[PDB]
Formats: sequence, C-alpha cells, structure tokens
Amino acid sequence: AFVVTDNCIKCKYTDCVEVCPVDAFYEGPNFLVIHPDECIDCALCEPECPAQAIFSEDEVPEDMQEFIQLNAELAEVWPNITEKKDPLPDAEDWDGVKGKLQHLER
Ligand code: SF4
Ligand code: F3S
Repeated sequence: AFVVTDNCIKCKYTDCVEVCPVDAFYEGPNFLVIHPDECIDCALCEPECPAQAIFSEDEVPEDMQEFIQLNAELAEVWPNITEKKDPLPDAEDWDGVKGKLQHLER
C-alpha cells in the first residue's frame, strides 16, 4: 500500500488521483489518504505528487510512521475521490512546512 504523509495536509493537490488505476484515494477537507486494501502498489502516484508526500509503506520515514495507520482509519470514513480538482488556495505557502499533522481536519 502506498501512504500519503504530512506534506499533503493543506496542499491537497490531488494530481495523484489521475494515475490511480483502482481509485484507491479517499478525500478529507485538507488531506487525501490511500486505502490500503485497495492499493495495488503500482507506484504510479508517487512521481505525480507535487508536495512529494506519497511513500511506499516500507519506505515511510521514521518520524512519519503514524501516517500508515492514519490512512487505513480515515479511508474507512472519508468519501472516495476519483477526479482531480484545484489544489487548496494557499497550497504553496504550506508546501514544505513541517509538522502539519496538527492542522489535519476530519
Ligand atoms: S500505488 Fe497505485 S494503486 Fe496505489 S494509490 Fe497509488 S496509483 Fe493507486
Ligand atoms: S499533495 Fe496530496 S492530494 Fe495527492 S498529489 Fe499529493 S498526495
């Protein structure tokens, strides 16, 4: 399963959803998650993230391990997203800011 980590929060570019063959992304107010049972690990989404927020589950940074379980839990309650939309308005002010998990909205 591929995992979306911190730098997606408040950027949410959604570029990643075009390339997913199986529509494994689920949508929240300011973040996306990958559903782990649906992901076929094709890796096509992680070159497409401008915020370079997607990782293979086995490559998630040590200080971002919470995001593996977070993707699995929020994909169960968030709506599936299958079309790209505009990035959130202030997405490049927040691109690259560390510590954005405190800003996640359910
Ligand atoms: S690795 Fe593939 S199947 Fe998984 S979310 Fe990404 S594009 Fe989709
Ligand atoms: S910022 Fe997020 S919405 Fe997708 S393109 Fe990157 S994982």
